Amino acid sequence: MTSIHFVVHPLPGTEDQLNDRLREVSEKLNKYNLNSHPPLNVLEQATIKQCVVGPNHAAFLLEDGRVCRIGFSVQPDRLESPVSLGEDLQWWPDKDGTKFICIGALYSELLAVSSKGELYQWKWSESEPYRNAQNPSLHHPRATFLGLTNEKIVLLSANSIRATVATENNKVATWVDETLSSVASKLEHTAQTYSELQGERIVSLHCCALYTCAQLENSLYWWGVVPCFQRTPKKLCIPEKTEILAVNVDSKGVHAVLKTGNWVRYCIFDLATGKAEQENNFPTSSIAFLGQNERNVAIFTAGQESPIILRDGNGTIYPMAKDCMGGIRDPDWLDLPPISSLGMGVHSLINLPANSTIKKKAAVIIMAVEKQTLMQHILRCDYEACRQYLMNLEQAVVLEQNLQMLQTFISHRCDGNRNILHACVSVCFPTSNKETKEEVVESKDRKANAHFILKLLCDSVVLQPY
Repeated sequence: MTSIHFVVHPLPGTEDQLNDRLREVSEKLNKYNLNSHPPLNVLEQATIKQCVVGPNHAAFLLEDGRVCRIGFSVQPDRLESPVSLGEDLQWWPDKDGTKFICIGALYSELLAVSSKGELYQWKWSESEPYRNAQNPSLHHPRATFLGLTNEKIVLLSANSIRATVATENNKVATWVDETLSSVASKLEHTAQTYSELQGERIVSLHCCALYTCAQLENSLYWWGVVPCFQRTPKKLCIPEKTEILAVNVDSKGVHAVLKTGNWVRYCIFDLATGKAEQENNFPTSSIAFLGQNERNVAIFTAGQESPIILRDGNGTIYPMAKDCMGGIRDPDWLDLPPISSLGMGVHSLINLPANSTIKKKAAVIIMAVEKQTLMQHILRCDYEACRQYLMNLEQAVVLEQNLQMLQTFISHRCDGNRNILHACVSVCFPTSNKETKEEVVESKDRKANAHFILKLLCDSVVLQPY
């Protein structure tokens, strides 16, 4: 099971401010252990594939094919939880019984792609998605113009202003928000398979207001207005025999994570030279960043002007900050379970009084945080809860039941690739010389309980083989 948490951050801001938002959040999971609000409790047992923010609504795609959306409000308590939701959640008016494969967003409307490859339009102000009474498979009024009424869509990327798709037939197509229709005549293009993209499949798409990049099986290509029209896809100067782990875009250019044999480096690419304008090594081990499943690597970003969230091969938020040379600071750990999926979006704050210290913009971030129940008891120093869990896991071993639950717990990680015993040890750390001079859980009991927990874990027949 997972839990959904909401985070808000003014823009522009800083990486360590953001890390402190995550830190602030990370406290609550181990101090309050509060019950989740009803409106989204239905999603705790659900599996979430993708999460997104439109200008006034969140929306979620489930692995079971269902989609839903919900309007949101920022709490004045941090216009100064920072977020409050309505109790009315809207499930997709699926009168066809057709499941969805991915979703995306534009300023006027939600976007969705069905498993049939059909394109759906649903304006945020509408109670139902668009349907053509004269064409039951046409769920987007401009799909005819794009040729997409006869082309199965298989990938989408869309952020406020621009939307780009790949068809199963490798044809690219691109459209823009309705308010841009007066300039769209020079920005949009129908379903076309560019010769520069022939020879590789589009593996993912990275859209923004000015341009889109396509990530292909062994190369990167991009087109649109430069960060002035790159009219046809342009190849980037990718080094040979290298594997590309993830990619994303902003007004600054392209950001991507490159492997090279056992090495990993973080890279900013410039579309003018087509080469990397900066590379940095990480201060940690590279293998630690690659984790247990490399495919988990990502680079979530808010959009334009954005904060960044790297993710490791286990699902950790990697706690980046620049150093004062412009390299990478050591990882200022955050003590978090892995994030199964994460939504981001940019929100206007013109709703504020004009005197405000918080700026006219913030990011809204939506986190499907995973529930590591026994890891939380260790971190909470709840000695009795840890003991009870071990007693139940002991019964589980004797009864030969929920054995996968035990293996899953043993395989749990939080950030920095710390297993349970690293978590115990970190908890046992001293915090002041006043404590040694003198020599929610109180600090005195915190150390005592942590040491008793460490001893208990070292003693338990549950853990002995591990």
